[PDB]
Amino acid sequence: GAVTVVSWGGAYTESQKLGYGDPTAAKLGIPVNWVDYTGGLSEIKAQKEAGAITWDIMDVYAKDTIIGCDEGIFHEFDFDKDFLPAPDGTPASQDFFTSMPSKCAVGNILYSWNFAYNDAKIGDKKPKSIKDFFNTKKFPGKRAIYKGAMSNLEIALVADGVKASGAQAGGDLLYRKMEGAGIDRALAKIKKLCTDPNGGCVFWNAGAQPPELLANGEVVMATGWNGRFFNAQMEGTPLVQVWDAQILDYEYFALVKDGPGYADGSAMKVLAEMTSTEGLAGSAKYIAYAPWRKSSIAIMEAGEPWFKDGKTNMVPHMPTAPSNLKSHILMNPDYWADNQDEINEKWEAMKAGLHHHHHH
Ligand SMILES: C[SH](C)CCC(=O)O
Repeated sequence: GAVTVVSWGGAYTESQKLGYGDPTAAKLGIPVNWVDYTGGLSEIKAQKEAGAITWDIMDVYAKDTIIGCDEGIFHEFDFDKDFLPAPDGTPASQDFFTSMPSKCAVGNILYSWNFAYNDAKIGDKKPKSIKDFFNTKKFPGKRAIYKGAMSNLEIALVADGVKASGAQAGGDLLYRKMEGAGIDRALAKIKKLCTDPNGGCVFWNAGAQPPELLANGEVVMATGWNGRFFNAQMEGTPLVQVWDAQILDYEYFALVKDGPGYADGSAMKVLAEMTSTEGLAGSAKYIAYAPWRKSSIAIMEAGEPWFKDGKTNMVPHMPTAPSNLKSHILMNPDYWADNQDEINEKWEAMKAGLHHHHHH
């Protein structure tokens, strides 16, 4: 019987299919099929409440591993029994480079939220910083920003000169500066960008939209996920990524309880093979996202140039390359799991106000 995996489409799903989905299906004799979504838990909640679950494995935001565990949607793993050791025998829990954010999480890759411009369209002046993203005088034009408050409030505060720490024990220090007053400042900063006659905002929802909007000249700068920009660059689109105030984030799979392949163990077998050392390394032959396992990272590094063409080195394109980390923010998933409802109410009220005061 087939196992249904849910992921984010475009270049990301392709990297998973080619790197580890199709190999897993062929090895195990369990078909592995892919469904596109755009994140969150609303679809799976609707399926579960209807008693009609068709999804088996979900590629999920870090915050959704926490929420989906707490809501009883996802299976709590017994990590070193359920996931495979590294080839040298290292248990999975010691091979994955840090701890899981929830008992329902297993890592796949790390990705960055950053931004890009089209070098052929932007003009002679070139954006270089997150402050430039907000600078409508030096760089007039529309911006594309993510549909949700998450990631936007962080970059708005850093563009306002509030300091992030990047990764350290206890998470990024930025989040302690995102109480009520900091949230209000971040909302005001975004509202200012989107209301400026020399700015304005397109809200993107799907990962393919930021590179497409830049390729077509619909915005002058767009936030997005670095692997989507990387894919467009490798296809010949003259985008340039800016890594100042990039947000380093961690992605996961979760196993849907009561999905079609849950009781018979088929979904778990697929998941263990997809998240193997070889599988996670294989995905990085296709897209610039870093494997979660130390063993997989070591394979990629030893095998450079690791890209599918046998000539492009992948390490300099990774979210974790030191050159790309110089001013990063580390995403805090507990913050968003805990506070997204309260924040989203204020965020959506801000977005509704953009329309209500908009004159055709
Ligand atoms: C899995 S999405 C949250 C980020 C990576 C991508 O889709 O390119």
